[PDB]
Amino acid sequence: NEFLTPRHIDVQVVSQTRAKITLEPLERGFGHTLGNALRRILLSSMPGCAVVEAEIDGVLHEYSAIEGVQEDVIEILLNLKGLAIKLHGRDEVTLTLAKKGSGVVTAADIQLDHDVEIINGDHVIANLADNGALNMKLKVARGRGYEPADARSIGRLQLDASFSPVRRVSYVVENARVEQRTNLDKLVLDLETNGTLDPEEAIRRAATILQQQLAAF
Amino acid sequence: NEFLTPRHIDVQVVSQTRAKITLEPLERGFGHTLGNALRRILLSSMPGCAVVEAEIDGVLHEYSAIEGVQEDVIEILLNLKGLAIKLHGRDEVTLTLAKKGSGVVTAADIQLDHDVEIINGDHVIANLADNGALNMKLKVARGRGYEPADARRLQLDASFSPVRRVSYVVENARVEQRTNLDKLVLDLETNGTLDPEEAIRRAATILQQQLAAFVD
Amino acid sequence: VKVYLAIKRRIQPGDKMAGRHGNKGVVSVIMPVEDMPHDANGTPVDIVL
Amino acid sequence: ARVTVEDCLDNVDNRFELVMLATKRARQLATGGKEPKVAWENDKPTVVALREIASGLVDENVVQQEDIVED
Amino acid sequence: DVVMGLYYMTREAINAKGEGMAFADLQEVDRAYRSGQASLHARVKVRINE
Amino acid sequence: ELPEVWDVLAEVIREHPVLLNRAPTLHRLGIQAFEPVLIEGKAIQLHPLV
Amino acid sequence: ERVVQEDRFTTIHIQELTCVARDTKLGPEEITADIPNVGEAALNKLDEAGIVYVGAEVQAGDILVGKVTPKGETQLTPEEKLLRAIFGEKASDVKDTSLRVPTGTKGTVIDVQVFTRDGVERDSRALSIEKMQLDQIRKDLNEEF
Amino acid sequence: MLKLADLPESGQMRLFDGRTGNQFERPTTVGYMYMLKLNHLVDDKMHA
Repeated sequence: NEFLTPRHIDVQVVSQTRAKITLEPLERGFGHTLGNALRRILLSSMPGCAVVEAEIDGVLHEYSAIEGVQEDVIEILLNLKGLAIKLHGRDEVTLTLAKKGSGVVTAADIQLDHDVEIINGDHVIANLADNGALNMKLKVARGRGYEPADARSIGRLQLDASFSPVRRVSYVVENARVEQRTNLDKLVLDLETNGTLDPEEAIRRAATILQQQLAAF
Repeated sequence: NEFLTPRHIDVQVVSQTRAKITLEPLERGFGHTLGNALRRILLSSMPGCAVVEAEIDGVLHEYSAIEGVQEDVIEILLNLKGLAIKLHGRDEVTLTLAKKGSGVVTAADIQLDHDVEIINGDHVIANLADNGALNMKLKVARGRGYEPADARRLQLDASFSPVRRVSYVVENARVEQRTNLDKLVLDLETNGTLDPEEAIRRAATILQQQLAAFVD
Repeated sequence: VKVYLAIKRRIQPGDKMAGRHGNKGVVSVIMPVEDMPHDANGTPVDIVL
Repeated sequence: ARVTVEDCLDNVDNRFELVMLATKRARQLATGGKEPKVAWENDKPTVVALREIASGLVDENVVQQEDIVED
Repeated sequence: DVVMGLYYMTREAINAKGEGMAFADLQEVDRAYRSGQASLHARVKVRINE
Repeated sequence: ELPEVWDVLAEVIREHPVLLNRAPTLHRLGIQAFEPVLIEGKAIQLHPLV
Repeated sequence: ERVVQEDRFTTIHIQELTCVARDTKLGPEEITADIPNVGEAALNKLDEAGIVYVGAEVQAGDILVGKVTPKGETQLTPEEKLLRAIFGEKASDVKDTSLRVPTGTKGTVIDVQVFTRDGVERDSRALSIEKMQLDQIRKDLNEEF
Repeated sequence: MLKLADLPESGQMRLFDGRTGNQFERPTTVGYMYMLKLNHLVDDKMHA
């Protein structure tokens, strides 16, 4: 018959997270078969960046603690899994961190790079004191989903990385009108991420995954 | 990186109007994304033709019986909902049925135009036990999917979608690299207007024509 | 000579979980986040009893 | 397919001679090089021996006659 | 757990969505239920071939 | 654990049944035979009806 | 899967594995670093004393400490000595009884304790652990004053 | 306290199916329950 092809991208950015988008007026009945399909693609596989290995020049294993700091090595590595890192033209970089004195080590203390961008700068990593300091190297990579260290000289500390920028996806279906038909609906995605990827670029990336799985059909 | 491209494993031809396709190589959570999207399009968004109104002579409502036919009016309206009509010229045409028989009334006895094509040529509509005549008037149109008579002069339920029963089961496919990969086993049952393998290629094309502007 | 080994055991299908009201059980499957039932806001549940 | 344990046990109705009749036939299909009367549907000789019982191709006197020709 | 799903499915209600409609076969019943235009338990009349 | 060993293990258990029994064997149905399939994990997947 | 990616119900288990050295009537048992019929991939994790380093990832089947026992009157089979000449391995009169981890268990060595007799000979690692303990007590007394 | 946090006093809300997208035809009891992990792991139970 006749179908109205949705060709529009209306993104309402209120903050770095929770970006509400509205694709276009869909056909009658395509609000749920296309909205639930896009939700199962975003929450499943979206490229992200995560720290896969951290090397500290003072500690051997993640269980033994270091002097001068307050958080344990396990607590320090668990704080690295909440970093929002964005890579532009590289697939695997190597960051470093070195701070002394009685200062709260945050995500902004990492050495700046041209192809590395950190969204969260107030993320507390560790708390130091006048007794000692810490110095470590960070290695991030590109991935698609959850990959533990078991499925992936003695100072190498591997971490279970989760390459998923999306956190919560919800969709509602309302009524639309283009002065052409009577029964037309629009789709509104309440996409919420960690601020790494663009919400307008996530829809074009999710539409390509669905189209590639149907081209071979 | 990127995903894996699926390939058609086997398509069963157990019946002329019933098939069973299989898609073995799939990702973790893709057996229900592609299975539910295609199951919802084939039942709700599929252009076709069906009978939407039946005007019989000497009939007031759907409960009053008539003399001349061994069956009641409700039995005749159920036989009209299974008629496979496929017209190409116009969009809304009216067909007339007039036959004074005594042993059998076949759906092929309806007069046809130069554009209306009926697939079921041996479908039984009614059985004229008495010597009375049976003259009615059928109205066909085009719709999107299954539309009952409650929405939108005997109004009957219209089934425009050519499929009749669409189901799918997703089980794990054994791969030496990873066992968590699943397979999609979809089986259709069309009314005879088109092949069951051609209905999926036409349903997957509708799903591609929507997000084609943003696809890179 | 005695050594000490540290093992970090995650939760897998087969482990026994329980509550404080005498309701024990064994985890059977670990479903993805997209399969779990969610509310209107999109918040998925963690455990289905 | 063609895996029916109740169809082969419907003719004998003993469930004890069927295990004995299928045992003497399963060894012939595994040892000695006897070709089965049914086609190889990628099944083990233990299961493909039960198809000949349900289809009625082999019997008590058929297995004894096929083994006597080899000796 | 299995007898709970078979009891709720076959549980006649007085007034429900899609009550009183007629179906030509069992395949039209599933086609009407999957579209959300008929309740899981509503008084209907369906022609059956047994 | 070479990759070619998994193709061999899948062929030696195709039509080979295994016996499953619970510790308290009160009646005859305490021991039943099943056709094993290869699953990922360390727990034996049992049928809900048995 | 959220309760697994977020490391909710993950727990840490500490396992102790001890290796004792007795005095066999044929010869005493000593902790060494030479093992017969092994390779470099099995001796790289050990040290000059014969014990693995603290913090080394040990898989299933790795050698933790080195321990060999002297053997006598082995009575080797003549069909076996022909096979040893194929590669060229020398004949050693020492049975391999090193401490290894059980099958299916993997972890990280976090602590190694060494105990010896009063006045017995100590290896190189015995004084290395002693030096670390003598400094942590000294660092505590300096902080007290 | 349920009506203080803008929650239904019945404690039940209508959920959506994650796989099919359809809404459940009956309200479902949701909430937060304290769970425990017992020392009966399968790493010491699987034998062969």
